[PDB]
Amino acid sequence: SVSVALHPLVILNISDHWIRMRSQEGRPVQVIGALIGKQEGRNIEVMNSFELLSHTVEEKIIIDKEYYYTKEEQFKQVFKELEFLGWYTTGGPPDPSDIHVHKQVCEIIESPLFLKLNPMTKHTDLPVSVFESVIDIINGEATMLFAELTYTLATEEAERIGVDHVARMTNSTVAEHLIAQHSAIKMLHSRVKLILEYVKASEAGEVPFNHEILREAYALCHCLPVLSTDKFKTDFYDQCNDVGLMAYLGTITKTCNTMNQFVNKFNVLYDRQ
Amino acid sequence: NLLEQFILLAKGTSGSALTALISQVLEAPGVYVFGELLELANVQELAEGANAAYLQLLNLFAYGTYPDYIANKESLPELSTAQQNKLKHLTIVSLASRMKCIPYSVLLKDLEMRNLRELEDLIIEAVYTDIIQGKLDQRNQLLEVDFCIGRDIRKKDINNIVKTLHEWCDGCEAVLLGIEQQVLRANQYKENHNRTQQQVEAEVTNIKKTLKA
Amino acid sequence: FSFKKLLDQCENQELEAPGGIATPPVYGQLLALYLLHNDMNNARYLWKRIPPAIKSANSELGGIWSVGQRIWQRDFPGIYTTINAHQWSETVQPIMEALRDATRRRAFALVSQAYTSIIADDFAAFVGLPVEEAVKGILEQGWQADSTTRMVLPRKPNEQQLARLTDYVAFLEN
Amino acid sequence: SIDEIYKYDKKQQQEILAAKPWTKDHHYFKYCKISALALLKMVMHARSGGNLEVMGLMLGKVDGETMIIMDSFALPVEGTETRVNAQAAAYEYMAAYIENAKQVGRLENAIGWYHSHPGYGCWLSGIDVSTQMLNQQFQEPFVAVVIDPTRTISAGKVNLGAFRTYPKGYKPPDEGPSEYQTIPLNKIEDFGVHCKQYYALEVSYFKSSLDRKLLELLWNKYWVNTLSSSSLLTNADYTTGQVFDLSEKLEQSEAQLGRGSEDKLAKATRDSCKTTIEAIHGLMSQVIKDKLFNQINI
Ligand SMILES: [Zn+2]
Repeated sequence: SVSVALHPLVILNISDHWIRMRSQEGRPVQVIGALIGKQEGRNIEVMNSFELLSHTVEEKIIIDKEYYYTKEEQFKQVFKELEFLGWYTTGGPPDPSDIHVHKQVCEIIESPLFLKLNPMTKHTDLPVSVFESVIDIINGEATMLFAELTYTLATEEAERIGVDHVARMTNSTVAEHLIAQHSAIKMLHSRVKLILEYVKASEAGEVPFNHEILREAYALCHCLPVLSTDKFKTDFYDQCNDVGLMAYLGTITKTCNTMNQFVNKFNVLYDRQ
Repeated sequence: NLLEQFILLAKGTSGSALTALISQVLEAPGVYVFGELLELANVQELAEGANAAYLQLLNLFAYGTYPDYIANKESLPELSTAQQNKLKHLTIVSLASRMKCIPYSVLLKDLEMRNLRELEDLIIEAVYTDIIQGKLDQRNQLLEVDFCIGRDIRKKDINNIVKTLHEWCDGCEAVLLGIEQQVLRANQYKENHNRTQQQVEAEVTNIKKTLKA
Repeated sequence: FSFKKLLDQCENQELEAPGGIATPPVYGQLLALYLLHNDMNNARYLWKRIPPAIKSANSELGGIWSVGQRIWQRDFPGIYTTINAHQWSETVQPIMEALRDATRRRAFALVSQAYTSIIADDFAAFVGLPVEEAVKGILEQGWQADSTTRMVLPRKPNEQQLARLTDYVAFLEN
Repeated sequence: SIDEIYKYDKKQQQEILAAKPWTKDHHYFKYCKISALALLKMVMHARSGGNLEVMGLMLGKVDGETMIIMDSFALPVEGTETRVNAQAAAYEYMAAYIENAKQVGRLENAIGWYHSHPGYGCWLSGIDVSTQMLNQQFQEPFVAVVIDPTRTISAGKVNLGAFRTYPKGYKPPDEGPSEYQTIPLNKIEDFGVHCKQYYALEVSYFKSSLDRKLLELLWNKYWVNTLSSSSLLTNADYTTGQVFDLSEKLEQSEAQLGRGSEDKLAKATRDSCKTTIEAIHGLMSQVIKDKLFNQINI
């Protein structure tokens, strides 16, 4: 059980790989690639991901270890602090072919991860799923299977700006800033209102009484206000006063410029040369 | 989920078997919310008879505190060390639900601990149970809680939930309205300034044209 | 509240005037109101421009200026021993009582803010009351005191945030 | 279909390359399209470079009057803004990476080069202009891309510019828009000297159908980071540098006023306005966050 942090760059890489292969081959085909990231204690984070070269004989898939090693040297040349983490594929639920390829990959690292992306999906949530290998004994026979992990989307400023720009692709400045904040606050409002409705509907009586959801709603309601402490208030007011002083200096500079223009015009008009 | 198994195996039991099962589930590690067991019609019917003490104990463990147990020690049946530890953990959770920076004095008073080492060991155990996430500050005599689980709720508590969620929704709507108004004001100001500058330039051009002729 | 409006009314009545000279009751009310509000410069100039005939006709202006001089010298025992020397009939009594209360409050605040160890006799002189009850009543207010040395230890006591920022940005960007 | 642009036509590319129409004209290439993945990789690499500079290569194609970019790959250089290209390490790396990508399915060819100008705008300096001139003289087409990973974070919008130079001795006929760009004092002479030898193409971004679906699915979980950004803390050294540069420019403007290019006070005022507006935006974001979260006292 290790906490996993995902990066939208990995998902974009996988989707572009699949789209490119489908367009090149005329018909959809599954792709196999590798992941790259950093592990700190029990926190695994993925950052980038390249593609691996594979062949099929009979009904089995084999990965070119020579190509993998050349790519490993190439990526270590650039990303010095990054390391191998696992492999990724496109499809549905795991298959015996996936178990075979995982067994093949396990000869390289100790416990590689496994990422699965589903291009053809009908659900509402992201089709990305993360698995790890677990070896068990069932009915006196040794078999290694998959265990699903829970992943969180990692935070990065440049990544956030790039992803938002790509998703949006669209006459002031306050305008734009406030519009972005508005979109996010709108999402929050929607979600909190749907939760309040469920809670009110459950209280009046319209849906079966659920205890876990109501307890979690109580816990959520007990989390407000967030950080009402004196040290936080002092830090917040420090920031506010700093920005206020910067705005004061900027206003003074602008007024000095306007004053200079007025003085120039007055000197030109009311002087006899 | 041990509570699901305890509910499943509690269908046919009653009386002494029910009380023994209640004691076992209260002593069982890991389970910290007892809502469905209290919701059981059989358990709620246990009130009539001479075993209402066990129902009162279950109610105390669902919604209760160590000072409540101390005040009602005589009526309730005796509890073992594991049950007392669970009640202390639930007291810590109840305090952290309403206060996010708990002083040491109130914790010591509530849990009836004598030295700081016992209280800090208890808080460390509660943290390790993954039912409360926080840090201990010795210099200021504080415990700072980042996360605490939601304890059991009554039927009349949900009014507070709906009130708080209504307040949050109203705040979000007010913020959205303010953002819209500010955007409109900024755009209007920019367009007004541009129009005024253009008008002044046009007047200057007209004056120059009529003067140069 | 009840004194600011009276001060404004007296000021306007003096300004209009039947030829510059106002009635002596209005002069006394205005002087005592200036003393109450700690407008020492205004009171000093008001006394200077009072005609000598009005000064000689009414003797209460002399006592009022005695109170004013005691306030000007910042001599609290003088203020307290000069306030309780004369009286009138409802014209200046409530405002002089308010002045006494204001002087008491100001002395308390000054002693609290500009002292860490004050002899009990000096504190009693500053406040105005004699020593015994003042030392009795400081403790109920939280001020430490100790006998055989009489050294009292005084103790020292919105949705428009976005609008202003938007205004600043709109001005800077123009 | 939208994925049609992702189809690589070897015959059409060969025909276009062998029937070069950009020779007769000079401003032939006027539109520059970039895929979503290429833009994201460029931005993340420029950001992870830090304060130093990083440079890579770009793989794409051409469709008539426009230049399409599909992929981008970094090359090591140890970065650190070395003198120029490489101790031959990058010289081997480019060919090695292209050959390795050829046998996987990345069958497109190089179209330009990108690099970062962290904190001092998006333009081509003298050495950049010479490099692009040399590249276009022999291998055609080729486009330069300049990124500003620091101004991107500061302003909330990507600072990406695609440029192409002019042949030696060619004098372009006026037509200079020359929108204002803030540039520090130590890098203003190069920008002034080398400014008419290149022109900026109009840049647009595109993405595939699966990419659009995945992004619209990802927003449902990515909306948190917008509300938990706190951009006023991540960019403080940049603001300090901007204030230092602005103070130096103000000193120069005062010296010009005392003495006897034109009206440096206006440029200093514009720089101060930009910096202050960015700071106030960063503050009002936190004010909104406080109003949303800290006041909803249960
Ligand atoms: Zn450069």
